[PDB]
Formats: sequence, structure tokens, C-alpha cells
Amino acid sequence: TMMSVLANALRTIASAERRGKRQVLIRPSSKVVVKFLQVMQKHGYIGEFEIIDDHRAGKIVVNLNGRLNKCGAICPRFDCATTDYEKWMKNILPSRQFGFVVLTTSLGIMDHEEARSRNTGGKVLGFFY
Amino acid sequence: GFFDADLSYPTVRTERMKHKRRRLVQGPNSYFMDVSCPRCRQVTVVYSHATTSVECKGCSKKLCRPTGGKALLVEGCGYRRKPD
Amino acid sequence: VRMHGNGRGKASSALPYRRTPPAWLKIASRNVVKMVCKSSRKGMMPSQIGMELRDSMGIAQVKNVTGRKILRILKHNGLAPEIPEDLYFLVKRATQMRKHLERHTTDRDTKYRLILVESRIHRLARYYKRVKQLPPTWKYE
Amino acid sequence: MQPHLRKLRKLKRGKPSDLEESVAKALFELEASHKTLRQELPRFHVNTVREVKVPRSKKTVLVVFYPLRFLMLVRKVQRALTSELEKRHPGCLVMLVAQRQITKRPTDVYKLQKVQRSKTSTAVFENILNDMIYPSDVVGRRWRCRTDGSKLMKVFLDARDRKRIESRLRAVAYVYKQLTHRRVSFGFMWNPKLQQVSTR
Amino acid sequence: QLAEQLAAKHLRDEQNRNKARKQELKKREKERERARR
Amino acid sequence: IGMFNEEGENVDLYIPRKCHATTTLIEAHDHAAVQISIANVGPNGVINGTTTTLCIAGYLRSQGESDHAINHITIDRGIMRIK
RNA sequence: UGCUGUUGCUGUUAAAGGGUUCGUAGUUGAACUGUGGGCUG
RNA sequence: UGCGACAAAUGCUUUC
Ligand SMILES: [Zn+2]
Repeated sequence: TMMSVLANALRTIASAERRGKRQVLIRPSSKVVVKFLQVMQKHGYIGEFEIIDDHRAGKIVVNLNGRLNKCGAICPRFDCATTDYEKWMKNILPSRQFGFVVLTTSLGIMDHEEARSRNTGGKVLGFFY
Repeated sequence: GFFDADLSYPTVRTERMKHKRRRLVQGPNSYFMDVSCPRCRQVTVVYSHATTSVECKGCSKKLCRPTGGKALLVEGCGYRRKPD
Repeated sequence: VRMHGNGRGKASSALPYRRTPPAWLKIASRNVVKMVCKSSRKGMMPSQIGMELRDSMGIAQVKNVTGRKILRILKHNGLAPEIPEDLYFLVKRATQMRKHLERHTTDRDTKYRLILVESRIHRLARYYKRVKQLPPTWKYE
Repeated sequence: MQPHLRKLRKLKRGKPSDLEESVAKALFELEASHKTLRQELPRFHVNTVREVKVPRSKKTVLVVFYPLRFLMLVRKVQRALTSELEKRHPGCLVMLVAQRQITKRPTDVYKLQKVQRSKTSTAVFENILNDMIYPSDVVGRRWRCRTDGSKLMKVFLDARDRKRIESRLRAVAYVYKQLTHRRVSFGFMWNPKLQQVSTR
Repeated sequence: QLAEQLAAKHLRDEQNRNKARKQELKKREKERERARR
Repeated sequence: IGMFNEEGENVDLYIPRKCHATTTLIEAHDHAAVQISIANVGPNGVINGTTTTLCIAGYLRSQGESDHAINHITIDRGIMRIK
């Protein structure tokens, strides 16, 4: 059965980007998925997206602009202190000049650069570049 | 051709050829009808996919033969699809 | 059926988005509730009650007309069945198979299906005991 | 003591306001002189009346609050009551809204389990929107997330009701923002089963 | 003994509910007379 | 555009082309990539000096989807009418 | 020595998927209560 | 036991 909604959605987006598609439909949706997409949008990796209501777990239609290379989830969600950011950056990011690691913290869901500036740790959710 | 497709706003031709649970938003296939009676001429509301026995009150009471899909209506009655 | 066997079928009903009565339905809510209780006294189970109202009576989704579900109405009036409906049907199936197997002792296909049904009963009774719908010592035969 | 003052709240009938007195006057005169409203108005009364001015509208909105106990009472005669009150206030749009309570979302998991779902802001806000458009029903809902970061909610109505509600949509959106502090946009759908949008 | 202690203290509330219903009806009767005159 | 030293100058030689359909870099060894120029026409029906140029990556052509890609590019550019 | 593999291995044919199912400890497990607003630069 | 005032998230001038 389906165990992780976030992992299912990120795999679907990555495949459509690799195949050169312009739009991709994601099902089912959740609050965590929407927050992850907004972090991507803020940094310019995807376009606009629309959430459709169906009285169940809804669906999302996302517009792609060709700038995304890969996105994926990290399972299980390992704990990350403020001293572990360097280790995660060197292990799953192509370089130190671009790419982001997404975390969930007490202050909300954010990328590693914002989290470090505010001096907070948390759990790793995924990545994109 | 020459026209792209928006996943968020599909065309009527594509949306019509879809399973009821494969549409953008799922929904029913059935409806209700107003049905008359043979030699009795009363009014009854009948489901389009009825499987139990639907009978006319105070009459022969034989109508709505059940099948594997839509129910069959006896030729002695007139039926009209109700709105909504 | 996916809990046991190799079936992968997907056939079910799809509820509508708009949960309002079609506005040609003139039955009041209190009449529908009395209409549900009368069918129960005749001896019908809640799943059969819903179909009788849907087929020849104009009422689809009793919950949309009267804000309550059929089993909730029966529980309030004291007409709920002693054993949950799905457990009653599974127990009845196991009894009919066991009666058949004493006359036909070489029907090895039926013996296989009986093991599947009895496992399902123990799994279902485990859940009902946890949510306190069954006595803690129900103990299927 | 004024017989028409019976149709107001017992707290506000001591020193009634001008707008409340006019509405209470119309309500009392309507009980005797209407076939449909004769059998429902004897048990009704109103909490308060508030007027809202829509910018660049040349029309005012009269919002009438009533207690939640009369929800099914008002729904039965919402259309007749609305038109009759409007025939007595030219240049105004009336809106019948019930008074609801909201429980602030708790920060404790054990408290969150005991919250009555009728009192969440999600359930209350959508019930207020249904009150303002009652003869119509929502056939769809979507949220659009712009690249800048704003999320806008769009509500779709049936196209068969366009001729009866189109002229009121601007006022509905403004009052909704005034009450719930949330934005809303409107659209119309011919054949909502297949999700077909009618752009006039 | 525990059951008998619980039963009376939890089944005397029926009388209190009856008192509440009777009180409200009297207030309605008062309001109905007020509407009479 | 490109990599800057932070000394003020560009250190990235040969900024490559980007496919019009998919916005993907075109490598030096992509011998199936093509560039097409379409003439502009004056009001009288006679061509004009200016031309419209587009590029298609090799992967699209080998898959056989370049024709579909070209159509949507020209519809958006307004070179031809959709209806 | 990524030839003990959590990071990080292999299992059609090179060594390796149990003949097929049921099942208890164990591991894993769907969505939802949730955009604060108004005035200045 | 009587009396005064105000609410009520579900109409008692109500339903059967
Ligand atoms: Zn007949």
C-alpha cells in the first residue's frame, strides 16, 4: 500500500521533468506537499500550481518551466542539528553553489540556508536542484 | 490538432470518454425517473439502476425488471428523467 | 477482494460533490426517520434498508436528507443488531460450508476456502473488541 | 410597549437603534400579510442589523444577524423573506447570516481531539458563504497559487442560476471579506459534472 | 455498594431535567400571555 | 549570463544554445540538432529582410516529436493561426 | 576492500527468491481542525 | 415553593 504521500508526489514531478512535460497531475495531496511546492516556487524552480477540491484528499496540477533537474524525498526523516548541515550538503547536493535541502522545524518548513540563519534544527524532508 | 491540452481544464470530448472515478472530480452515473403505470396511471420515482423489486401501489405491481446494469422498464409505462 | 485471493477489481459507487436534496423531494426529515424504523421492524438489515429507500422511494443518501446515518438512527431507537452486520454474514457463510463438509469430506477446495473465511472472522472480531462493539469474551466457535 | 418590538432581541429592545427598528417594523407587518410567512414568523426574532457600503457600487448591503437555532426556519422562507425586505428598502441588498462561534485552534494534541468540528474556522467560514448565496449551491472549488506566493480561492456556481445571482456577486465578495477577512472569487460552470467552465 | 452509590447519584438527574423542562414551559406560558396582551 | 569571477569579468566561455521546446542545453557533439530560419513577409505578400530563427535538440528529432514541437512554437510566436 | 555495504553490495543466465498459502510477536501505515487584518513610507 | 432579568449549536404559537 501507499506509505508516504510526499515521496509519491516528488517522484511523479521528477519523472515528468525528465520526460520534458509541461504539466503534471499529483494525487493525492496534503499540507506537507503544498508547503514543499511553495519552497520550490519561491526559488523559481516551478511555475504556478492549482489545488482542486473534491471532498477527499485533493489533486494538484503543477506547471513546469524546465529548470528542475531532480527532486526527491529522504526516508526516514533523520534528525539534523545545526552542526549537521555541512554533512548533508556534501552528501546529497551536486555542489555548494546551488541546490537546497528542505527541512521541517518548529518554525515551519524551510530550506537549509534559511534554517541556518535563524539557528534552528529539525528533520530532513527532501531536496531539489 | 494545433491545440494544446490543459490538464486543469479538459475538453468536453475527452472528459466524456472517462470512467466515473477517472474524471478530474468523480461523480455518479445514475439518475431518477418519474414512471407511470399500465392501466393504472400512477406516479412513482424509480432508480435508474434498481436491483430490488419496484412495485406499483394498488395495482398489478410488476415493473422495473433488474439486470446487470440499467433496469428495464415495462412497455406499459411512460418514463421521464428528473432533474439534478 | 484483495485481503485474500488474487482479485484486483475496482467496482464501487461514486458519491456526488453536491450534497443537497434535488429540490423535488418533498418528504420531510422526520418522515424519513420513521420510514427507516418501520423497515427495521419488518426485519431488514441497514444495508438493505438503504437500497429500498433508493430504489422505489426517491431517497438517495439518507444522510443528506436527515443529518444522520442509518445505523445511528437504529442505535438511538434500540433497533441495532446484536452482532455487526458484516460479522453476521461471515459467520453464516462459515456455518453453511461446515455443514456441507461433513457430507463431502474430500472437497479440498472448500476446506481451503474455509480457512480463509475463519481467518477473516478472527481479524474482524479482533477489531470490534478493541472499539468495544463486542463483549471482550465473544469467542467465535 | 410596541408589538413590533417583539421581533427583536430582548437585550436590544430596551434602547433599539434606527435600522433595527425599521427591520423589526417590516418583520411584524409581514407576519399578518403573507401566506408563506404567516406560519414561520411568529417564532422568529433578529439579533442585530448592520449596514455595509460597497466602494463604487451605488448600493448598500443590509446584513441581518439571527441566532443559529432558527437555521432551518430561515432556510424554508429565505427567498420570500429576502425579496419582501428588499421591496421595502430600495437601493439595498439584504443578507441573512446566522451567528456562529469559533473555537481557536488549541496547541495541545489532547485538546485538539475534543474540539467540536462545527466550531472550526474552516467549517464556520464556508457556512457563512452558503448563507449569502443560499438558493445556489457550490459546484466546485479551487485554489490558485501564484509565483509571488499569494493563494486565491475560487468558487464555482451553476450556470443555470447566472441570471438571478450575477448582479449580487460583487457585494457578496466584499461582505465576505468584511466578515471573515478572507478573499473569494466567483465563476460559473455549465455541466459541472464534466467540469466545463462557461465564460459567458 | 459502588454500583448502588453511583446509580442514585447519576439517576436523580432525571428529576432535575424535568424541573428544567417545566420551568421553561412556564416562561413560554408567560410570554404567550404577554402576546395575549 | 554565465559565470563571473567576482572580479568583474566572465570566466565562462561559450555560453551554449538552449532548445526552444524543452529549454535544455545543446552540447557540442549533438549532430542531430538543427537551426531553422523562417522568412518574414511584408503586407503586400513579398518577403522582408528579417527572419525568425529557432533551434531543436537532437533528442526530440530522434523521438519523432520535433514536428509537434515546431507547431506549438510557431502558434505561440504568432507565425501561423491556430484556427 | 562499495570483497560485510546505515551512509553503500549482489540474487533471469556468474554464488544466492522459500513449492504455495494462513498466521503471532516485530517493522511499516491515507486525508482533515491551519492563509490574521487595517493605516503610512 | 413563588418572583425578576438574560442566554441557548438547532422553531413547543412545535410535533405526533
Ligand atoms: Zn398501477
